[PDB]
Amino acid sequence: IVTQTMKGLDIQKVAGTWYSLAMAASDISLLDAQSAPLRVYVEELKPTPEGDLEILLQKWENGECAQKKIIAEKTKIPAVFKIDALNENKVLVLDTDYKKYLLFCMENSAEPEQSLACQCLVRTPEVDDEALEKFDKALKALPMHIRLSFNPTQLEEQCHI
Amino acid sequence: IVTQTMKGLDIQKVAGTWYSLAMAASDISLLDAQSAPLRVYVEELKPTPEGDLEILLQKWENGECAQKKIIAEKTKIPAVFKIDALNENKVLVLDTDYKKYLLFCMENSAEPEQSLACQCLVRTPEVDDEALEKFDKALKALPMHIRLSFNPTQLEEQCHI
Ligand SMILES: CC1=C(/C=C/C(C)=C/C=C/C(C)=C\C(=O)O)C(C)(C)CCC1
Ligand SMILES: CC1=C(/C=C/C(C)=C/C=C/C(C)=C\C(=O)O)C(C)(C)CCC1
Repeated sequence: IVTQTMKGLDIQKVAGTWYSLAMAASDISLLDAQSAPLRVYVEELKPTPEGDLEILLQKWENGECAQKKIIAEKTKIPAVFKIDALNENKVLVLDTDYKKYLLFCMENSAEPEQSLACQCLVRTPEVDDEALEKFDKALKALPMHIRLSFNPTQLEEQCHI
Repeated sequence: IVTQTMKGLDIQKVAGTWYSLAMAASDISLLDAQSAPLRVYVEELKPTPEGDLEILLQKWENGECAQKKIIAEKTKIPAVFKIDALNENKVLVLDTDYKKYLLFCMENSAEPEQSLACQCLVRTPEVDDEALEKFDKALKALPMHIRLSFNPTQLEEQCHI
């Protein structure tokens, strides 16, 4: 569904702290509630020597903000990883400069229209218009129906409260 | 995929304590590890007045056994519920006597061959052959490739260690 991947990515380079500045889903319900399925906040990204992608993220669950740790296994394509689970789910890195922003999407494979959410990761808790634009441009073709945006205050808060 | 549902079920009646005596999946990887995707242990089932199905279960995660709480929303069919999440996943109650055992399956809808696990819930931490048989019979048509069985000792242990 996602027809953008960035060429010649250096996954080890996207290691560190990230701020989920914004997010978008193809179905309102994927992000609607606080406990909505794909409403996750990225704490940090750590690539493993083997070239896999460990993701740290907060997630509102059962009444309170819960930390979570995920492993996305590399595949033959550098910018595409698969996180270990049910129904099959692929992570795609669309574009990044390693030091400012990162656009990446997650889709459940088959005919994922009933599965796709993208985020705009930034390094600092500032609103980066330049980044927001590339996000908005990237999603332009994408069949998104919900879009969230967070402010610096919220970004320095657990689960962006 | 699952062509067995039990007629005239009384969901309020399946409330209480349950022991996951055994489990089966259509893909070895759904149950292979300790951290395998569908390797969940049922603590108890609580139906809500509205007719929904709250499931309590343990799950080995990130190195230790974690408690988890799930809500399966009723649908027009009494024995079929949908738990609130990504990729779409349906819970089916195949057969039960409320007081001894419960057979129920979980499948991700579409062409779920890459999605189906069933369990044999019992009320006591004893091995119930009668129950095991109905489980084994029910699964007979089902394309299962992994099957686990737990002993009383394990059943009185968190995450069946
Ligand atoms: C949607 C989405 C992402 C995936 C989140 C996932 C797949 C989290 C895993 C959660 C776990 C294992 C369980 C749970 O939430 O209960 C990532 C950050 C990759 C990219 C931005 C969009
Ligand atoms: C497979 C399976 C079941 C489903 C388990 C589910 C769907 C658990 C939810 C887990 C959560 C929300 C997240 C996680 O594991 O990270 C039930 C007990 C219905 C019936 C027996 C087979």
